[PDB]
Amino acid sequence: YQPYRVVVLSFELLHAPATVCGPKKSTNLVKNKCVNFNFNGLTGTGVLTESNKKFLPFQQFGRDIADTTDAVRDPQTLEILDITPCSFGGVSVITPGTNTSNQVAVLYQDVNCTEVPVAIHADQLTPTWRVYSTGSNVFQTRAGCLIGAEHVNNSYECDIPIGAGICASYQTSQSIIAYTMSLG
Amino acid sequence: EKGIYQTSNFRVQPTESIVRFPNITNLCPFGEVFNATRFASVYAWNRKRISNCVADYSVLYNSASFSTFKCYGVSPTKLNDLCFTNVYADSFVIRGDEVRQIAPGQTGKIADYNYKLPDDFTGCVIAWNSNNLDSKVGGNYNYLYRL
Amino acid sequence: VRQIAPGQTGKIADYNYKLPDDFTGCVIAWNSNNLDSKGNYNYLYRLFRKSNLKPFERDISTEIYQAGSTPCNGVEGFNCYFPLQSYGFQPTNGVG
Amino acid sequence: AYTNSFTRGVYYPDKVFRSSVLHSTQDLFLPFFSNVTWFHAIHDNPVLPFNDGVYFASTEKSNIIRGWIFGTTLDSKTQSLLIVNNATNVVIKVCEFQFCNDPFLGVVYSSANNCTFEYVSFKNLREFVFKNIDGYFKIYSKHTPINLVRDLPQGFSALEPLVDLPIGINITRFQTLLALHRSYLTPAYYVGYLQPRTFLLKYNENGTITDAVDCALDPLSETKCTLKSFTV
Amino acid sequence: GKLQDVVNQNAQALNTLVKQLSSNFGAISSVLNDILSRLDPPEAEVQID
Ligand SMILES: *[C@@H]1O[C@H](CO)[C@@H](O[C@@H]2O[C@H](CO)[C@@H](O)[C@H](O)[C@H]2NC(C)=O)[C@H](O)[C@H]1NC(C)=O
Ligand SMILES: *[C@@H]1O[C@H](CO)[C@@H](O[C@@H]2O[C@H](CO)[C@@H](O)[C@H](O)[C@H]2NC(C)=O)[C@H](O)[C@H]1NC(C)=O
Ligand SMILES: *[C@@H]1O[C@H](CO)[C@@H](O)[C@H](O)[C@H]1NC(C)=O
Ligand SMILES: *[C@@H]1O[C@H](CO)[C@@H](O)[C@H](O)[C@H]1NC(C)=O
Ligand SMILES: *[C@@H]1O[C@H](CO)[C@@H](O)[C@H](O)[C@H]1NC(C)=O
Ligand SMILES: *[C@@H]1O[C@H](CO)[C@@H](O)[C@H](O)[C@H]1NC(C)=O
Ligand SMILES: *[C@@H]1O[C@H](CO)[C@@H](O)[C@H](O)[C@H]1NC(C)=O
Repeated sequence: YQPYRVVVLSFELLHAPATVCGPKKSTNLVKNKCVNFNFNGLTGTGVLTESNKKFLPFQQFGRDIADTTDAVRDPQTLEILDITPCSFGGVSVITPGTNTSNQVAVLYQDVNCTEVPVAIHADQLTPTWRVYSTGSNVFQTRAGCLIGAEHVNNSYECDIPIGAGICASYQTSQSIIAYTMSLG
Repeated sequence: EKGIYQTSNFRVQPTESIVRFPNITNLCPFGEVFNATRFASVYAWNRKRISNCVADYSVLYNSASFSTFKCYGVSPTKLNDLCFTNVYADSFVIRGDEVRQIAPGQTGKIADYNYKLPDDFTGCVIAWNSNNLDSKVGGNYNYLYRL
Repeated sequence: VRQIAPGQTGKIADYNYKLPDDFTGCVIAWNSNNLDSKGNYNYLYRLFRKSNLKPFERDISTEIYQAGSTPCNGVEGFNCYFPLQSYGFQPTNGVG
Repeated sequence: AYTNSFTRGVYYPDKVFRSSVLHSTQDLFLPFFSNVTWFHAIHDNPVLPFNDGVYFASTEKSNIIRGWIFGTTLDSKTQSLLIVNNATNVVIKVCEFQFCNDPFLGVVYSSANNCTFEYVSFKNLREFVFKNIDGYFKIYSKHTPINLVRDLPQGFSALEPLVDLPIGINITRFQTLLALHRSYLTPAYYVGYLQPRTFLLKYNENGTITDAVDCALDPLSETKCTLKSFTV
Repeated sequence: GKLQDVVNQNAQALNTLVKQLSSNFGAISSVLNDILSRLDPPEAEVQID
């Protein structure tokens, strides 16, 4: 037999611009590493980096010739960041044939080679796969980075081509080498 | 056989998940409908039309103040990510036992005669008690229900 | 009975009984007003859960529901609730 | 009472930065070399239609024209829009207004009934584009200093966005608002119209639209539009 | 001109291939996430296909 203090709400979604809803949170931006981002609705995945472009003050993001997003404006500090993809490539296996031996060398294309143990999941791989991420046999070429072969200073004919003047063969006990090819 | 074979691909995986959004400025005026001076009776419940603001529902849900909170079609953790064109707000004065009929499908003294939630609902109810300051000594004949 | 289809949302399909998105079978439903109305209160269903159910998985617990920040231990106080709510079935209701 | 445009009414269609790129878009534009009605108020405020968008430009010198009425029926039954400059603030109001058949504001007149919301924020050629798509009202503008004889110039300059509004009215007609001295209550501006065209814009090294090509003006410009270049 | 045409033809073909990612082919959008954060899974698998 005591008074109450009631408040009752109800919503509508008749087809119109929605002018009322709740707050959308934020985190703090991190640069120079591969993240998933959400800049005001625009989603993606890449590496954020301080830029040189100057937008016009009403423009929110930039595009290139094939219409991909490659620059964005942060909506709190109004600066311009770059977008660059997280690195990818192919994995190629160099073998001398299984009628002869069983040791191989692995080429990782376009890596810079210090990123190899972390681009592959070398902590999560087999211990027989972890040999080909780190070692003494690490060689950086224009075609990528070659791990598992010995960079000699001779020159022979090409046996298994790699690219940009580099070949690889199985002679020398026996091992897998990597050399600049000779023309004659 | 002897050669070089392309067996797989690699890709560096993302580590974090950032979100960037503009500053939160234009709040909704809930102080006008939760800290008002005086209220109105049952049959003459006042309506408020709330539009064009950001509404913080977590401070209403976590208030340490009410006695009633129930709703249908929404949960109190979904309310911060779902949008509407218009939100209405009603508030009035009722008694102790006159509260449980405020739901879809009930009858009472004032449910089917003054104030009915229709066949389905979306919004939520919030109620507490008013004997702390809204009942003077010597009787209170200042708010008027329907018979 | 709308929510006993694959890929549904609500409270039956989210907290009580979840069908997988690849389902192979039949769903059979019929009106049973003449045996379940007296309103009966032995027909119970959950209201809150920490997350949604996996397909074909049960949950039987009356551990009470915390939603704010107070670690409520067996107390149905402010912002701490009991999951199981019951229907009310009588011929005073319309179909639905 | 008629003149043409020569290159006039090009705006930035979206908020995307592009540098040193020719880009082809399809949107509502005012066509090149087209007749605009000229309203010189010498002795002039009729009710013009709002078909799908309106161009507006004024060669003023002394702050006469202030704003616009929009809406459909003007009868304070359905909703209408209002824009007024009170020499310090740009007031935008969406209500059921009391409407004179010759309405103005003298050098003073407003209304309020049952309504939604409000928003508040001769070297003078001010250009405007009003557009009403999918529940949003859009306004683009630019001003530039001219001294030609009377009319619109021949140069090229693009119209930046000003404000977007979430209003949601069916808009059918509109008319202007001037400032005049005598309050005679009785109970130099141009108007174009937008068509669904296809243009070819040229962004320079800083993101500014520097030139455009109307891809249906003549057979030479359709060659520039398929080759995606400004030279053939 | 015979060597310039081989470079222009290969760049035209790679440009068309990347610009074909902005077409929706009958779906509601051309973005994978806006199909996913708008529809429920049993009929977001016909807009992805
Ligand atoms: C959004 O709000 C933040 C929080 O205040 C603003 O950040 C500050 O801006 C001032 C400029 O007036 C700087 O001096 C401060 O260093 C900023 N940081 C803090 C922690 O105060 C930010 O400018 C706002 N962004 C807008 C309005 O676009
Ligand atoms: C109604 O008004 C009271 C103040 O009389 C508000 O209570 C305070 O809210 C602030 C907001 O941060 C808290 O910091 C205080 O702890 C609250 N209590 C006191 C005693 O000051 C209350 O939030 C208002 N309710 C609304 C606006 O819905
Ligand atoms: C290589 O393959 C041939 C094919 O039959 C086989 O006879 C021979 O044993 C293999 N091994 C050698 C030559 O070491
Ligand atoms: C590869 O690593 C070297 C070592 O510092 C660095 O100088 C160079 O910029 C890197 N090249 C890249 C990232 O392309
Ligand atoms: C190959 O020659 C280069 C040339 O300076 C030398 O630096 C390198 O040590 C040589 N590699 C050897 C000896 O393995
Ligand atoms: C446009 O103006 C020209 C010259 O004033 C006139 O000849 C023509 O009839 C007008 N109307 C159209 C539709 O071209
Ligand atoms: C473009 O930007 C450059 C560099 O800031 C500036 O020098 C130039 O004035 C700008 N405008 C042009 C080229 O119209």
